[PDB]
Amino acid sequence: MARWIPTKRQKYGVAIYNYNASQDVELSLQIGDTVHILEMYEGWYRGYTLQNKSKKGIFPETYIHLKEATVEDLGQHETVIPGELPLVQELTSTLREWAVIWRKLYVNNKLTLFRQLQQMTYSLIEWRSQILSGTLPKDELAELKKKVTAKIDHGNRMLGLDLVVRDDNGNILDPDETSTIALFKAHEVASKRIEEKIQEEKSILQNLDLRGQSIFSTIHTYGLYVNFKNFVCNIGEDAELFMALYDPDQSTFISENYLIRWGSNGMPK
Amino acid sequence: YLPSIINDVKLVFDPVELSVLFCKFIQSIPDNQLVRQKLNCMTKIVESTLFRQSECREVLLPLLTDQLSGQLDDNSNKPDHEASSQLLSNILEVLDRKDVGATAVHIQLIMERLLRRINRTVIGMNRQSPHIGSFVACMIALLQQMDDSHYSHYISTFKTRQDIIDFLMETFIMFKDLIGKNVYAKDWMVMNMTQNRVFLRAINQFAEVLTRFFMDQASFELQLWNNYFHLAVAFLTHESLQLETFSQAKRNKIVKKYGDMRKEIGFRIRDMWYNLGPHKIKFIPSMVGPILEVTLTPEVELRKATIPIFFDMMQCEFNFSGNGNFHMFENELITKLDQEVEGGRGDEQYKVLLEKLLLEHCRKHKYLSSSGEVFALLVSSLLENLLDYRTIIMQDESKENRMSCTVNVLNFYKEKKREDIYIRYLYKLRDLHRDCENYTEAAYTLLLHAELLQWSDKPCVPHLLQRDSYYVYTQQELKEKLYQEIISYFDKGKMWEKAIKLSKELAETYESKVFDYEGLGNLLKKRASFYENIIKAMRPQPEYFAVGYY
Amino acid sequence: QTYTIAVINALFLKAPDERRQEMANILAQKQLRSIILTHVIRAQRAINNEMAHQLYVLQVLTFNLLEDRMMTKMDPQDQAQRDIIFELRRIAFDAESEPNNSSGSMEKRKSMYTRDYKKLGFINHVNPAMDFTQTPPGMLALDNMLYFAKHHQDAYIRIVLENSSREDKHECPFGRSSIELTKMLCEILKVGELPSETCNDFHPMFFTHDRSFEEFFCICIQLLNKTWKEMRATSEDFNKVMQVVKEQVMRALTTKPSSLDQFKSKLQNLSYTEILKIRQSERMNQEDFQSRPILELKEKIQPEILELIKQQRLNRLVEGTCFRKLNARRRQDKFWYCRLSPNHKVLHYGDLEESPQGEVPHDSLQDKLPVADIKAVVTGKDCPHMKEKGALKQNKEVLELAFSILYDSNCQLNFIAPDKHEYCIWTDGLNALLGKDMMSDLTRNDLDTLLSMEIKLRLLDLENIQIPDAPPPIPKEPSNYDFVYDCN
Repeated sequence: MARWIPTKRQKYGVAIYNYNASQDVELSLQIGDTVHILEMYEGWYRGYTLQNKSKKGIFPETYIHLKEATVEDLGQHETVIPGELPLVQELTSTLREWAVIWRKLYVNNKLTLFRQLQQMTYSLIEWRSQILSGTLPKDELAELKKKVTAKIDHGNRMLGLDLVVRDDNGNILDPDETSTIALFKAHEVASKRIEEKIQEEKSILQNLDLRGQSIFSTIHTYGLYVNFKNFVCNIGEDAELFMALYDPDQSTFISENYLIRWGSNGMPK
Repeated sequence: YLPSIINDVKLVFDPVELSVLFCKFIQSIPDNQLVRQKLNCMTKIVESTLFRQSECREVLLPLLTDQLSGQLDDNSNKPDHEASSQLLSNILEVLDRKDVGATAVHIQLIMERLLRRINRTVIGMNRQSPHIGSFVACMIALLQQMDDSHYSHYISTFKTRQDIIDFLMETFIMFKDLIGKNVYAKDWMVMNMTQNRVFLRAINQFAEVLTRFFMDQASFELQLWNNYFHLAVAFLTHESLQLETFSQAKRNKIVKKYGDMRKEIGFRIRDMWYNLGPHKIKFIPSMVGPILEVTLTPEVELRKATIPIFFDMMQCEFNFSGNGNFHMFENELITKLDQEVEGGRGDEQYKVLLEKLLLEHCRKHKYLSSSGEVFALLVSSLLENLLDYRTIIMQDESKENRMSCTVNVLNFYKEKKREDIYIRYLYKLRDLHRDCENYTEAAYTLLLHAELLQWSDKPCVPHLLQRDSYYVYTQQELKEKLYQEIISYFDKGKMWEKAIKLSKELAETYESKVFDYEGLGNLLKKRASFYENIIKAMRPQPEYFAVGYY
Repeated sequence: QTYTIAVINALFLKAPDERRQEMANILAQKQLRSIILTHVIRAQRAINNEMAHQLYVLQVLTFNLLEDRMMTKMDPQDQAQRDIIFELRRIAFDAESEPNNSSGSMEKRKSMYTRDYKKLGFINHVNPAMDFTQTPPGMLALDNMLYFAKHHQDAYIRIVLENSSREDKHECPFGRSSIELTKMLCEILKVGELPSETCNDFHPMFFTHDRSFEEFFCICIQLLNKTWKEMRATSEDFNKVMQVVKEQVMRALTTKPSSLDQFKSKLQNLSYTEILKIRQSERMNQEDFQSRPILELKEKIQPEILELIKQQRLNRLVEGTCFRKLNARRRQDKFWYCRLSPNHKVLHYGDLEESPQGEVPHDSLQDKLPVADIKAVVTGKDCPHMKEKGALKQNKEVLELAFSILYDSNCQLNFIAPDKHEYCIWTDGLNALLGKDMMSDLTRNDLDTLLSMEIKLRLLDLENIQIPDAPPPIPKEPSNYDFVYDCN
């Protein structure tokens, strides 16, 4: 089907839904497929599926879904927030590979770790969704990105899958033959994350005191939540509440009080 | 804390002066003192004001090179290893950053005083306990950061020819140690393939230096290709199409970011070998074995490029088959094909492309091509037999079919009188019958194996031995051992006439050949026991059903 | 120890129940609970399946030693029980009840009844002991609250004065909570029920205390108050809220802890999500399918994924487990197995001694089932061998463990399983073995998620977009049918 004008802009699109089988290379193809729309036409554009960059189909612009995307994270801005398009695109890729592998994790009747894979999968889809809600400020995205790398490497470990690199902004950005030594540094620190992650998983896997120790040991700025509801007693006069802190051991007090005007019948003044 | 000032010293001072001042200071350390601490000092230095490279490089890197080279072999350096690795790490890491200025020559010097040095160091670190990976890193970074210009410049241009050949000994053996038993946990696919990349490039450069200084022009001392080709093959023998298959894009990944290394590796191999020229005859019986694992890689391109190499070596052997034949190639050729294709690595399209190329070769050359044609037919037969064999082997588990196919190929080999793999499969059969718990037929196989052997007191051949147990073994020792388990089978087979016959000849061989009268008595009294069993025991008559196949 | 414990059970089988309590007191004065606890409840060898039976039946001995005293009715005219509850709700309600009504009048007693049961949800305060005539459980609820008044006094009075603020429908009736909970937990445990020799699952978390179920009830009534405050539920849904809550408590029980403290941990762990978590996690499939695009494609996915499910069950069965031989109570080896051949046109089955390695692959005792000829699965009761049950030889739970495929065209392959999920396993395994539809609840249980996984991974391209059911209009293909740049 003639009249083909190419542009790299169009090489990456998807479909709205099932197709029709009217013609030969026009069969009722699947809903969401990153297809190779290499060239453009009046009524129907080319298509070379994700499953075969050579299988042919001349699909209509109408049935091209909301994707004129490219490898350029800049052009159509359906790559809404570039730079994080990397993280999310390999996020999708790894989720696809995880689904594939655990699909044959049935005879590996590891329903335990299988179900942790599903838990991580739901966690991952919702995390990515929040990222797509990229209205958030920068620190939240940073921390999310860090734990995303954590979970990805986690899964690749127990799944027997390869290590990723580049701690920041991409997990991959190393391959540029930047520095073999820096490459080793990243690999080693990440691997340390790996064994420390396995042992902290065994830690957080039976009891969860150590997590309290750690989280209260990073920063030590604490306050006391007086989660008061009601005073169960009755004095008859303006009984005044004075909480305070004292060490049974140091024989000395710690903080200062707060006056609370509680009323004369177990009610608040 | 002394270096902790240098960055701001520079801002109000002659950086060169500061550098040489630190040099004069540190060089004065009594070497019997505070080694790792002074190394840490050198690190804290090399981090800073070495960004101001263009003036202090030429005066520190000499000195720092000297200290590391002194650190090289002091025979007590095991904790020094980690610190020296940090120093190498950091010097190279700063030298590779792009905002430093012309550093090629300074590398060149670090090269010139540490290549074989750290190479020997890791050649010491071969124990898998320490931080090997650090030094492996420093190695690969040294040799990739540098340039071919440097090798050709002086690394190729070291001292006397014998010495440089010893250096090459060192490098290639240690590489071949690297390709096997990777020092990285194989999960570091990024890092692992990077290492493959850099090693490949280094091996290329060494290919040029070998070509340059070791052809027939250097007719002298020309073995190293043993080490070279072995290195090339062992390198070539991982990262195979299954590994890249594990995702569709996994293939595409290693292709895009690296290409497929195997192609160029094999190309270097083939044209290296072509340039070897009039001396390939020194290689056939050795190097046929290696070149199949490249021949058998599941790809098409280099396989097509490679196949002619067998023809080239066999026709070179025809230059030496002016006297005689090329069988002293094809025997071991066939043997190797047998081992590998039974290993589970062949392809039918492999033999198809084989056929095409071999037929090209035949339909080029004269009468020896007719010979090679009939031998190509032999090879074909061989293949499709192994192919059907294998495809049946591991699927049905129908021991009947397994026995049928293996004896089919045993019969074929018998026809082609290849006694060795013959024996191999005969023992496969005894194990197969054992797992079938069939004893008469297992004994029968054992016999037809044994009847090859004769009663000569000369241990004529060790080739007939299975590689399980051997000492001097005059053939009669093996024959009588065979008979021991054979008569054991015939016993447990509850069939006796053949057993008592074998007892007859075993007894006569004892009595008139070895005079081991205890064994005489043992076997003959057992023969008597078998006689009484013949009479006393019952023999059920198995019935014979005719099974047509249509 | 199996022998001796079953002899003890025998002593408990056909003795007058009062002498059951006499000998129970003998055991308690030797504290057989604790001595058994230290010896065999700490045995880490092959703990007998007969130990499974013994632990169950000893629990039942204790249970019936409570049953024979609980089924009878505590008369609501028991002036003795009037004094009993008088002092019990002294030591309970002595914060709203004066210490003076010990020397006080029955009139103050009735006033305290009406106030403290309008704060503990009872509808009548002229005949307060009406709710004491439904056994399960009757008196043992009063025993529960007695023993709690003895030991857990801190949280006890805390309950007493924490129910003392909500006079709306969020008020929780301790008396009515107690009766409801106690009877329905009795039923969940099936306390004091007849010998079921197929019950090989037991309750060590109560092999570790003498008033274990009493203190269990109190710790779970603190759980109760937590759950009431979890939903902030009214007393109109009192029955609704607490039925859901004890569904959750059944979940907590079925997690099967073997220690009291770990189950207290679980009392903490069961969040309000657990009340809705999985019970609504079955629904993401139907929200996915409510819109067409997921609904309208999924229907071609099943052969892939139903094939996966059935063939996974097949792969399970290829090794297969060891069923139990019918009524080998006379010291015959019960665990017979059946191997699914990798060819799957034949079966390999027989009975041997217990095999912790599972099945031994060997050409089994009788080693055939013609999958083509054998056709009909008598799913449960339809087995002619056990069609004669009345109600006593077989009850209406063994057929969820027992059934047959026919064989020989005449005879049945009677089946048994240790439990019922693997009953589902074997059922749909034999079900697929004929190319006929899957009939396991787990089948329709697990398609959802895997189907959900496939559809969610398939839609990775369709995030933050909108599609209707109506497809867009379709343009037309012009007749320039060859490309400018041809294919490839």
